[PDB]
Amino acid sequence: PCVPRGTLEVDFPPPLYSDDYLSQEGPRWTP
Amino acid sequence: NRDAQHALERDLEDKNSAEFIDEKCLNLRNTSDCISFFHGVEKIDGTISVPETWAKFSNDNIRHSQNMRANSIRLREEAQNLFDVLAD
Amino acid sequence: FLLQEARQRLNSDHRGKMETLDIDRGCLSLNLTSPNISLKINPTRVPNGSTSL
Amino acid sequence: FLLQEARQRLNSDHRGKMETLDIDRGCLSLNLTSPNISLKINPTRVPNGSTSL
Amino acid sequence: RLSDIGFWKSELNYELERLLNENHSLDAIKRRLECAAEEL
Amino acid sequence: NLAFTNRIAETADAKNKIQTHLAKTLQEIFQTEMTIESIKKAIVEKSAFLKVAQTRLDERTRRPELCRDMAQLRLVNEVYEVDDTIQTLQQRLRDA
Amino acid sequence: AKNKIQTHLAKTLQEIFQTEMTIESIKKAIVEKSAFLKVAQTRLDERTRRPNIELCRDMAQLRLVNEVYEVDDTIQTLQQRLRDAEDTLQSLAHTKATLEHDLAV
Amino acid sequence: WDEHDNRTRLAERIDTVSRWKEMLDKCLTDLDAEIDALAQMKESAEQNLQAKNL
Amino acid sequence: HSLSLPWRPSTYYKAASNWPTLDPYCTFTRYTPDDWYRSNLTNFQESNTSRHNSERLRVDTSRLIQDKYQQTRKTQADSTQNLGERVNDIGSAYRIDDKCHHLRNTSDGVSYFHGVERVDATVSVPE
Amino acid sequence: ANRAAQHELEKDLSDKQSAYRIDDKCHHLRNTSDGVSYFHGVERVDATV
Amino acid sequence: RSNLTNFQESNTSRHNSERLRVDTSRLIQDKYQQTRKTQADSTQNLG
Amino acid sequence: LPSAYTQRLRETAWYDPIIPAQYTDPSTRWGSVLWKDRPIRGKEFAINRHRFGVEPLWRASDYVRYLSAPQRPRYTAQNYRQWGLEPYCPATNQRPPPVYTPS
Amino acid sequence: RKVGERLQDMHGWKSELQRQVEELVSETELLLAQKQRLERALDATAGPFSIVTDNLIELLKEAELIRNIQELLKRTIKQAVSQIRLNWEHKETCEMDWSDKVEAYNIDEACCRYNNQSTDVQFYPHSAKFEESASTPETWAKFTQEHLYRAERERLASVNLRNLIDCILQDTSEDLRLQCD
Amino acid sequence: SIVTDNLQCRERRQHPDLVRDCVEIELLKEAELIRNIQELLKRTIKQAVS
Amino acid sequence: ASTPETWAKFTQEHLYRAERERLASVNLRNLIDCILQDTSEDLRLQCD
Amino acid sequence: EPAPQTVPACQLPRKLYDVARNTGAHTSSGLATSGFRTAK
Amino acid sequence: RKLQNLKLCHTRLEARTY
Amino acid sequence: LPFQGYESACSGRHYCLRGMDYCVSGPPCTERRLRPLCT
Repeated sequence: PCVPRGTLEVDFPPPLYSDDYLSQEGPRWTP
Repeated sequence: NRDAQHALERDLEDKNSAEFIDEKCLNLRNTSDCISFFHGVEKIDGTISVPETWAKFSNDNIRHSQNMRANSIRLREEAQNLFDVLAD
Repeated sequence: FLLQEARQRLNSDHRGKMETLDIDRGCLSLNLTSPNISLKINPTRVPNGSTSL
Repeated sequence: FLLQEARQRLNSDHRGKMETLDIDRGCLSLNLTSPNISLKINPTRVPNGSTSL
Repeated sequence: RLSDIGFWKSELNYELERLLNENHSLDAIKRRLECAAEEL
Repeated sequence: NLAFTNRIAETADAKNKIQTHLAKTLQEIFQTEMTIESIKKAIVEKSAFLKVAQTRLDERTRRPELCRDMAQLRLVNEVYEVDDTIQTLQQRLRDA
Repeated sequence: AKNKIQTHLAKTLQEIFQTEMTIESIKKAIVEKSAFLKVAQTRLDERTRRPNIELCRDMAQLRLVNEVYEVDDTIQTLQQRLRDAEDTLQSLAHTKATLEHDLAV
Repeated sequence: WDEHDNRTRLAERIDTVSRWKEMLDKCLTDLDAEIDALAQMKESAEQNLQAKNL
Repeated sequence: HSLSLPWRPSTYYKAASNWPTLDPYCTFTRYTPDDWYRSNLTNFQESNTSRHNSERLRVDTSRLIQDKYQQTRKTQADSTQNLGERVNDIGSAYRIDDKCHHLRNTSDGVSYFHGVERVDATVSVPE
Repeated sequence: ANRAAQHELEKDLSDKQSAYRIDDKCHHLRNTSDGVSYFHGVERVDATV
Repeated sequence: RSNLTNFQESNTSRHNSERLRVDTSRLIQDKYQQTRKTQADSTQNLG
Repeated sequence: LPSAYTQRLRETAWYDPIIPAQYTDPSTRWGSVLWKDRPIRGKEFAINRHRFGVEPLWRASDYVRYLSAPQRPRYTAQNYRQWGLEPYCPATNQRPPPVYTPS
Repeated sequence: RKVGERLQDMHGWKSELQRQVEELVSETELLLAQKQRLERALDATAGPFSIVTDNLIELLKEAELIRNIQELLKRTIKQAVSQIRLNWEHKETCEMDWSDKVEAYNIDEACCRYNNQSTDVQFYPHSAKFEESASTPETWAKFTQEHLYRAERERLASVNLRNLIDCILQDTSEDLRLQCD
Repeated sequence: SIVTDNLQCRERRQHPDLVRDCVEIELLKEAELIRNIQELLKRTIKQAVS
Repeated sequence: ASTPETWAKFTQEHLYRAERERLASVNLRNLIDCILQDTSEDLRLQCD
Repeated sequence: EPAPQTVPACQLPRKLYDVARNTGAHTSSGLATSGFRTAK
Repeated sequence: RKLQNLKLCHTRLEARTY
Repeated sequence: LPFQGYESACSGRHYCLRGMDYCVSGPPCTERRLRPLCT
């Protein structure tokens, strides 16, 4: 639309799932 | 480095004392106060610098301090390498 | 296994009820001089779901 | 002009009550196995205010 | 002319502060060297 | 002359009402600025809560003993609630 | 072996402290840039209400339109550098945790 | 027992200060509303002083 | 498009303020008293509505900030209480459990650790 | 005819003075004056004649 | 081996931090001077 | 604890993988409706429109400064009826200019 | 004749605006159905996890794959939710534009049915509001064209998301059955 | 409030006496100084709280 | 635990940070009294 | 059971407080006396 | 355990002096 | 095994999935296959 507002504390702290997918390892030994 | 810093400080003071003067001369439009006649300033010039020389003097100072910063950085990294070899 | 299935089904129903509450409260809060107010093409239509009481 | 001074005094008292209630809730929320739990220097002492009930 | 002298003044200020922090780091390295030399 | 004095009265009335509405709008502008500043401090303060929760969750992966104590569940839930609170405060900042 | 771990840890400490100072400076920079957009937009807004023939496309109009776009570009560059700074600080924190676990053993 | 009794003491103190705060908030809002009403009345009297000039 | 000498761009200004994807408006001479009355009425009503919107927003913001403050404080206190209560349960895991418990919000060393809540590498149950 | 030309002339000077007031306020509008604000979409609005 | 991997990771992270620091500072001042100059020219055209 | 979190405290696994419990968090889980009000001049910009009945304008005693008449708290001493003092506002040509009565 | 040609030019864009939202609704329904499929898929993968945890290299790998599959399905569910919200927003923007078009069409249609023999015409006073406007014909066309283009872009993004939905569901299901075998 | 009252009352000066004088300049500068000094005191109080 | 050098080290660190914040608070206390006098004198000059 | 160090040493800079002027950040959105600033 | 309770009461007394 | 995507085994298809983004690398997903051929 137009020029966005040049302020922080609106998009600076990112959403938690704004990061990538990392396929994690988890349990090494049997539970 | 301290000599270069002192040169930069002198340049800062002499820049401030001219910025204030010309800013005072800016707000002197007309019908003001302390306004007094000075004839004969048409032929008197007395200037010592040219704008190109004036800019290149400060560029000389900035690049000289950058050179000394590069020398200081090189001395710092060489000191770190000496520490790491002499520890072993 | 059966208890987990029943929990999943009740979970889906709870999502449904919460969404209906949100939509109906938002519909109730609308009045005149509201900025999302407009006409629509066939708002009296029945969608493909069309569940009775 | 008189009402503004009355409003100022009421506002100061309300601010005092607000942050007194905040520090009192923080004091109540403390219990055992907390990081702030330690020994103090003259905790029993009578303070300078000592404004009774 | 004011705009020009302000630009030059700001650049000079930045270079002065960089030289200052480099000098402080160099003095710290020298003091650490002297401590290591006196330790032996 | 009667028409002129009538029109002058109408214009003076309009100017007075405009000045009153302008003063009230200015006061409310100042109040909304204060509200926006408070929302900004709130978001900056919750960021620290998220940081301490995450740095508590990280260091407990070094246990040789590596247990699912429900303190870990508390920490995961704490991260989720703090993030959700930050999202609502950001939307509030948008609307303000 | 452990002395090198301690030295690397101390240097990581200095680097993460200075990275925190850098990202605080980046925040102070992007916060300050808002007022120039304030001034440009409130200059552009009040010049829309000039009288009939006086509504003229002066070169100040085009300059003030360019003002907003260049300030916006500066703000976007600063936001990208903020994200890069956060990523670098995160990597530094991970190296801190790894060196602390190494010094524990 | 004495720790639980101190629970009750701190809770009742909190309630007392809370209700002070609530009725002082009512007083402050009342003062604001009355200040607005009297300022409006003073404005109307002042604008009625203008109507004695014609 | 022609330049009428009484140029009237106000309606385009309002439409551009509301919907801002409008193109630049670029290139029967006098109003009625009813237009003057309606303009004054619309200006006053617009000011009243704009004031009421932000007055309505302020009270909800004032409630929401304190609600979030209390909720996050209670959650953080719950977490540190339970971690110290695990510390009491233990008394190498003890070392880092105490260092986790003695870690407030200001603290000494704190950093973002993104993606830490996803990993659950656990081999043992409390019982 | 002289009066009509003078009137068409004088009604231009009011517009000149109004633009002078607007641009004198806008020229003196530095950072932190008192009342700079944010007008969304004003960088593309152009009602020019 | 593992000590080597840890040391190289620490060195790479510190080098990235330092280069980002100096580039950040240069970027901040470049945008600062540019913004002040364009503000002065914009306030000159109005005059 | 809520029992939904104690399920993770077992060696076997019979729990919902979603960490926020469905029956505790007041937000709808994966809700796709978001009542957004775009700013149109002269109309009502309402926020938190998704909850209207169960959460009224006032729920506690807060000092919100400089508040106009139609948003005042429920029990406040004000002017129910006012002295007339202004029939026929001349600016808008309204013979009973609208007067707000409290409640 | 001029008012009639304006009526035809308005009717064309009005029909286009109707057709655009009728195309957007039918894509939103399929996106909702795929979200429901993801809902049933995330629910269906808890049973294998319970079976594997009851049985507890191959079992640890199956547990690995199960956890990764559920996290991926969760991220994909929120993907679908955000796309649905954007589709609804674009539909509502086109909706408000179409409502404005409808009432302007009705006004101009009533303006057409006027002649000298007709009654219900009056002497309205001259005013500047009769010659004021907020757009030109080119701007009035392009303001609508941008909305239509943005709506088509959003519909294409939604159909790409649905294809991604089907692909990721098929791969996750077949990978889980392969590891179970 | 004194300055605001003086500003509101001096607008009601009659038809040929609505003149920018020394008093108008001094009054506007006084209101500006009052507002600036209020904001400065507020920020200093915030610093003291921290 | 800690060597008596380290056991000293923790306490003089805490003492140093406490003294630094005491000095900062003293500076702020001086600053408020410095600015309030200028506040009052500016108000008096402008009212005159 | 050693402390593993989490901050640098007490080589922090001095905490000096500066008067919170407007500078370029805290500008209000409305001119406080603007109805009285008209042409006469 | 008595000392922990003593410390808890001590922090309660000092927390109300502010 | 921490990597950046999914890395399906029936068909080699790296699913990189950021916030509101996707990038599928492999055989194209043209239509839906009711009987998915394991290749």
